[PDB]
Amino acid sequence: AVVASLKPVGFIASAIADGVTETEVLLPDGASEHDYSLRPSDVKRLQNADLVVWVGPEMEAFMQKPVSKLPGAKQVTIAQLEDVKPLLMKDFNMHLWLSPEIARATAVAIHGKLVELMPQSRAKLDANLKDFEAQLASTETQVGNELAPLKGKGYFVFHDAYGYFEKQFGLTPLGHFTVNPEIQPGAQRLHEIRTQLVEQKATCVFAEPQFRPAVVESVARGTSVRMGTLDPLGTNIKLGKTSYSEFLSQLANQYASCLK
Ligand SMILES: [Zn+2]
Repeated sequence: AVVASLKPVGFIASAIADGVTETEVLLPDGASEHDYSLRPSDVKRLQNADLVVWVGPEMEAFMQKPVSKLPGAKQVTIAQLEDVKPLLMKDFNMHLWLSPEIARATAVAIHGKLVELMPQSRAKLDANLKDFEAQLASTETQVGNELAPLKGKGYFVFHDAYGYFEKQFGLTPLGHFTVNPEIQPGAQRLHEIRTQLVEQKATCVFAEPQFRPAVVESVARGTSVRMGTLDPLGTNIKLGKTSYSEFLSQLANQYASCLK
C-alpha cells in the first residue's frame, strides 16, 4: 500500500494508485495534523509501506523520525519536491494539499515513484495520472465558477488552513480565529474578531469538525454573521479514484452554503 499521512494526501495517492495498490491513511478522521502522536499500528504501516506520502517535517513533525529511516525511493516529501518549492506561499504555509497545482506535482511524484517500484503497472499508472489531471482541470473550472460570486465577501475561518485554495479561487477571508487550532484564541482576540466582522460587514464565520465550535458560535451571536463549517481534512470523503476532486468540490460547497 501507499501510506498517506493525511486523508487529502490519501485522496491524491488513491487517484494514482487505483487498481495498482491500496492506499492507507495514517491520521484518523476527527483527528488533527496539529495534534497527533503515532500509534504503534501507525508505525507498523510505515515501515511496511510500498510508498509513504506526506507534506514534510514542517507539517507532520510526528512522522519525521520514522520517515527519515525509509529509502528515498519509498517516500514522497511534498514540501521538498523541486516542483513544489517555487509554489510555496509565505516561514511557509504547509497546507499544501489544498493547492491544485501542488496536488499535480504530488501526483506526478507518486506516479514516478510507483512506476519505479511497480514496473508491471506502468500503463495503468500512466492512465491514472492522465485521468487525475483531466478530472482536476474540470474540477478547477467548476470550483472557480461556483466561488466566483463569493469573491469579496468577508469571513473568518477557524484556523489558517485554506490559503492556497482561497488564493487560487479568489476568496477574500478577513482572517482566522487561530493559526494553531490547538492554541485557544483568548477573549480579547474574540471580541476583536467580532468588531472586525461587524465593522467590515463580514457575512460568515466557519467552524471545523475537528474542533469544538463553541468559540466560533460565541463570536457570531448578537450579529448578522452566519456560521458554516469547513473541513480541511475531507473526513466525509472516501478514498478512491475521484476522491480529490470530490474533496475540492465539497470544500467549495461548504464555503458557498454559508457565503451565498
Ligand atoms: Zn491545519
